[PDB]
Amino acid sequence: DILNEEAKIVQALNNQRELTIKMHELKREEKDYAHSYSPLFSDPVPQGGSIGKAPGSSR
Amino acid sequence: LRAYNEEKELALKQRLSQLPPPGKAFVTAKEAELAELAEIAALYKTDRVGILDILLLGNKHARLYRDNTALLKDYYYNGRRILWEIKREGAEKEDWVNQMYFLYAPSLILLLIVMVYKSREDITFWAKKELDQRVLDKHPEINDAPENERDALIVERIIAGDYDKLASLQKKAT
Amino acid sequence: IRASFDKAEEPMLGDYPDIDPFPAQLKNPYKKYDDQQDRRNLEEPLSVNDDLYDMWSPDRFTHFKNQDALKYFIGFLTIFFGASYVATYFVPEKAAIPREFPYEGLWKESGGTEKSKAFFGQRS
Amino acid sequence: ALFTSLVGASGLGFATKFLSNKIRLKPAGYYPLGYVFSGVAWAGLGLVLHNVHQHSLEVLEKKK
Amino acid sequence: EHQRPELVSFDDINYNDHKKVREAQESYTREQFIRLEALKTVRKALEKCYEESGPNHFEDCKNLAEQYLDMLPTHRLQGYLGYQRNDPSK
Amino acid sequence: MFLTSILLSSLYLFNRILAWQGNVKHFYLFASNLLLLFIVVLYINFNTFSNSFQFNFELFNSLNPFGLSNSDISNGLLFGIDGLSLTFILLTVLLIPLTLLGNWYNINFNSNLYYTLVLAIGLVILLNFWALDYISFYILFEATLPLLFILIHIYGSSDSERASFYVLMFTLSGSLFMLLSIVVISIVLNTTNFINHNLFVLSLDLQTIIWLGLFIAIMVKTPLFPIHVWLPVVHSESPLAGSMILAGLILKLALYAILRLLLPLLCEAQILYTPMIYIISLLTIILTSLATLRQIDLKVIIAYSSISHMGIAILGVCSNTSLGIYGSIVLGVAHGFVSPALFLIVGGILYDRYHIRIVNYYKGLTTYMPQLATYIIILSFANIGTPLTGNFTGEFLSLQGGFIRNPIIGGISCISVLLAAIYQLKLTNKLTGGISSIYMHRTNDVTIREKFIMNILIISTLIIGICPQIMYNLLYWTVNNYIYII
Amino acid sequence: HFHPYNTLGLATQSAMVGLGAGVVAAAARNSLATGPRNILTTFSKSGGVVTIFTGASIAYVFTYCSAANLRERKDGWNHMWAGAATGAVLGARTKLVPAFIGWTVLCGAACGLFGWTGARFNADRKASLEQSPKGFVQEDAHQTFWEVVHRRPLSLTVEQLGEGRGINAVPIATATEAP
Ligand SMILES: CCCCCCCCCCC(CCCCCCCCCC)(CO[C@H]1O[C@@H](CO)[C@H](O[C@@H]2O[C@@H](CO)[C@H](O)[C@@H](O)[C@@H]2O)[C@@H](O)[C@@H]1O)CO[C@H]1O[C@@H](CO)[C@H](O[C@@H]2O[C@@H](CO)[C@H](O)[C@@H](O)[C@@H]2O)[C@@H](O)[C@H]1O
Ligand SMILES: CCCCCCCCCCCCCCCCCC(=O)OC[C@H](COP(=O)(O)OCCN)OC(=O)CCCCCCCCCCCCCCCCC
Ligand SMILES: CCCCCCCCCCCCCCCCCC(=O)OC[C@H](COP(=O)(O)OCCN)OC(=O)CCCCCCCCCCCCCCCCC
Repeated sequence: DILNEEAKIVQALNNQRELTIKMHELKREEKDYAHSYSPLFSDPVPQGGSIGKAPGSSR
Repeated sequence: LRAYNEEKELALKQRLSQLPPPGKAFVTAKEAELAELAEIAALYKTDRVGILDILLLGNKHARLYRDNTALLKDYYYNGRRILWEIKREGAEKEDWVNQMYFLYAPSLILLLIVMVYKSREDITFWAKKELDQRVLDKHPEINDAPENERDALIVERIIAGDYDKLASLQKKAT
Repeated sequence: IRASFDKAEEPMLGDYPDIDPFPAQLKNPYKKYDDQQDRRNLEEPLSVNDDLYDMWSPDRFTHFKNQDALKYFIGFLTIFFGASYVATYFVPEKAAIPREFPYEGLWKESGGTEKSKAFFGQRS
Repeated sequence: ALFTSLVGASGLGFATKFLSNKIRLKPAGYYPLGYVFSGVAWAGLGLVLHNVHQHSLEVLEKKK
Repeated sequence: EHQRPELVSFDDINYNDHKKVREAQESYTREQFIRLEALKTVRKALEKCYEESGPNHFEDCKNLAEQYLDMLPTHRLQGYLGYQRNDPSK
Repeated sequence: MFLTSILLSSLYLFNRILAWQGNVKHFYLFASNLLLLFIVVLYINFNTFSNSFQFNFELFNSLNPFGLSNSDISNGLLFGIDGLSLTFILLTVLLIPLTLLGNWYNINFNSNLYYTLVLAIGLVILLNFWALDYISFYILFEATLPLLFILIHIYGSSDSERASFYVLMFTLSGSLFMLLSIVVISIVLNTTNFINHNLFVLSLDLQTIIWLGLFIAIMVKTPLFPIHVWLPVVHSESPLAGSMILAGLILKLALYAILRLLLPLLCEAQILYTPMIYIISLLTIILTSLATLRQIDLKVIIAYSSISHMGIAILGVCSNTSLGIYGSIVLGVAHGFVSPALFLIVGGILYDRYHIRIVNYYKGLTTYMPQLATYIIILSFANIGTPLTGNFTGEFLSLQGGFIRNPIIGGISCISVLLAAIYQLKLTNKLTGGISSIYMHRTNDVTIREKFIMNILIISTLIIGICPQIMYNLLYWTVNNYIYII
Repeated sequence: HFHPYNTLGLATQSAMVGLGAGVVAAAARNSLATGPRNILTTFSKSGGVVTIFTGASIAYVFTYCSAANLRERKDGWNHMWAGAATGAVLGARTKLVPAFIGWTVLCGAACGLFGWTGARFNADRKASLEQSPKGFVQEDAHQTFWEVVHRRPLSLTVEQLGEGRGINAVPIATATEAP
């Protein structure tokens, strides 16, 4: 009745250890442009500066 | 639920206000001034406290009490040093001896008692019986011996056989 | 200042009076000090490194010089163990053989096995 | 449990009122309703932080 | 009531559960005290051999004396951390 | 609701005893005395058949910050005992009413401050021995140091400024490297824990260079050779309680921490590196027990005596053998008895009577204090390591365990019986003998409380000295839990 | 493996660098001062700084390259010997012997502590937790630094610790077996 109450605590600490390893791997995971920056306007693509614009500028 | 008195507790301070300080009231190296003090010093001993009276009161009574006891304490112990005062009998019980002889010392004896009888369950006293049981399991024919004979017929098995089974926990080794 | 350790503490003291260290034992006892037990007047300046010059300090003999004393002690140590070593060459021989024992030297009695007979056993 | 998490923050509040009395050289019980004020305020802080931690745990539960 | 808990090795018990690890520790320990009581029993027999034999103890229990000096390096406490932290044949 | 109601009642009882009575010497005695009645009943329900930790509790968990917690995810602060952890709690709790008593008729100025500080730095060293994380061991390994700083600075004798700075500085300076070595194994293992770290091995190149950060951290706390700068000059200006609780409790903590922290996860980094521990322990025994001879002050001698016995003790721990571990534990439990009794003799009784601690005034103590010269002699002859006192059982087993591991270092280190006799008997026969001194009016005999302390600290050595087995029922797992001889 | 150092080349480069440092420090000392000063007192009331910046810069790298060549490896000890030489240069300004010995011991110990960690004020990008394999191993892999396993191989611990004290190539009980 005491070896079991230790197995409970050691499971409760190994769970916290795996919780840390996860949440330390979830930081270094690379992130989308829609989560990291502006959620709508999800493209990085400009079309910047359209008043005297020339056809053939897109690529 | 002990008792006190309030009006006595006020009149005591009225009595003390006319008295000299503790650094003067006894430095006169008799009974004109030293006879009122020898009763007031016994007002320290007379034990008006109250068990439940400390709980059920306000701090106005408490500060008044505490100042009065703090002056009666000096009038007792200064008069004990220079010179009830004028007696000599032993031994006047102190302040610490109630909870060092009746709580510290019996718990500290009970600690010795529990340490002596908790030493009965030891690994040597259990390992001897487990080794004898391991002998009697494999070779139960020495149970058929008489009671005096078995203590020498176990030892010939102990000396004879290994009976330790430690190399069987080490199956990775061989 | 007499001993080599008292000399080696001259640059430490700056305001200490630096008195002459003299043994408390080699003072005479017949002068009536404050402390007859330790031979010391009431306000007398203690020395740099006092507790080698206390009454409770070592015994400090005064008859021989310590260097001479070293020579005489090692002289007795030499004259004993030299004479007792030279006198082993002038020894006479014994008239008897060492005695003998039965049973192939009592090899079996002081332990032993037939293969192990060399280590145990004396004078067959 | 929510209840001990309220009582402990309320005890922090009683400690704030006590120590603020003792810097001002007042007695221990000076304005004894001020203990009720500080207890309710810091207990409300315990409410807030308790609920934020609840919702954060539930957000972690929904990621599986 | 003389209780006898079970023996658990360290081999193949998956050191992520603290139940079997701690039982393996205690079992290797308790068997080691049993391994020691044989030394403490032959010593008790060797002294009786000596005290009854008197002068012929050299040849009566040469075997018990050599027995005791054989058990003495190899029956003592030695540690579960030596066998738990290391595996032979790897 | 119930355990909250107990606290709300007990704080009210404390308040009203503050109100009516002036001092809380009586309620601190009552509380610290009830701690015995609690911890002995914990000793009754202690299962000795299990290596296991019996009484476990987490404080400051996520789901319940103010109190206990039963969850499947644990990031609080663990606490528990077995065996080893429990002998030192029992050493502690029967000593803290004696330091709380020890300054009874003494203080006279802000007594409520002083006894609060003494009781607090006793409770913190209870929970030192309850702790189970590397951080929860460490967050109370220096919760002592603030209150120790202020207990030395105020209430210190004279030149207590410098001593208070030393007890902060040296302990902190050696303690930050312990913090480094705790940080490294908390970012490698991601576990602060005293249960699981038998399982975790490390690379020998990693295990090598985190053993340094703990070893030169316990080199400061049990003061080994490039340290013990600070030990005598924190003693010699301490008050009475903060010298007893220093030398009986703060020193044995690193004896406990070399067992608890170092030996079971540094298993392979020690056997390369024990013969540096033997160098340092030997030349604390040879050097610091030889500088005792030339000491003008009387408390400084018992300070260096503490150094010499704690230098014997850590060559029993670091033996990797089975007798030395138990020998060092019985040293730690018996030195913690015999040594605060000596501090009651030096700065306890004799400084209360004559207020100057130079040795040169003090001779002829027998003719007017016979029943103090007895306590001089039997307590000195208990410190030397006469048998039947519990110091010799520890000195004997630790010199034997250090003789197994390396016999030349044990043969040289055996001279400590001589070297511990020299200064102690030189002090004893200066104090005991001679004509009663010139400088010294005759003062009182040793009083009822300063006998009541002493006979407790003498019987508690003699019981261990007649039977050292009265605590083998606790320790027989921890004799095995730390051996790596495969 | 390694490559030996040009002691003369590295020493004369450091001599030029120490020269430039002495010049810019004397130029700094002129302007950050008081009282009557001109163009010529750059090296008159210089405080002797150009000798400091020159001698330290020669002695450190000459002793460093010489120690790394005669030991035929690169570790933190070469920084210890080089910092001892630097302390010898900085200790000679105060013309006293125990000062000088203290400078040589303590500056050498501080430079050895700098050299043992990696001889870098910054970090190494690789070979640290964020950029190195850490945690448990997955299979019977060679346990690198930063990693944990559950049971080391015995043939590895006998190579590392030795064959003496209590550690043996076979555990003691199965070494004493009935057959
Ligand atoms: C608590 C107070 C004690 C103070 C200790 C501080 C000193 C600690 C230094 C040791 C340490 C940091 C580890 C620290 C971790 C905990 C630190 C704890 C607190 C820090 C305060 C720095 O190691 C440095 O040591 C120096 C000298 O020893 C070297 O000097 C320089 O040498 C010249 C170029 O090499 C320069 O040209 C010269 O200019 C310098 O002279 C450096 O090269 C080296 O980087 C070791 O790190 C490294 O160890 C190596 C294995 O060796 C590991 O690679 C391994 O490769 C295989 C080999 O089996 C295996 O595959 C595997 O095993 C592993 O993959 C690495 O992964 C790496 O991690
Ligand atoms: C090869 C075979 C070996 C066999 C032995 C060989 C001979 C060895 C002889 C030396 C050993 C003797 C024991 C050492 C202790 C000496 C104690 C002592 O003598 O104290 C006496 C002294 C007072 O006595 P005293 O004044 O003469 O009495 C006169 C009465 N009318 O009282 C005192 O005040 C003295 C206080 C100082 C005590 C001496 C301190 C130095 C002790 C030296 C021990 C060396 C330890 C070095 C350890 C190094 C280990 C690497
Ligand atoms: C400085 C920062 C450090 C952290 C803050 C300081 C700690 C604050 C005090 C909290 C720690 C001790 C008190 C509460 C824990 C123990 C009492 C308790 O309620 O738990 C019972 C305890 C363990 O719990 P458990 O066995 O699992 O049973 C509970 C079932 N629901 O069962 C037991 O086995 C009892 C163990 C009790 C022994 C505890 C150590 C004794 C020393 C007590 C010091 C307390 C100091 C309080 C100061 C009061 C000032 C107002």
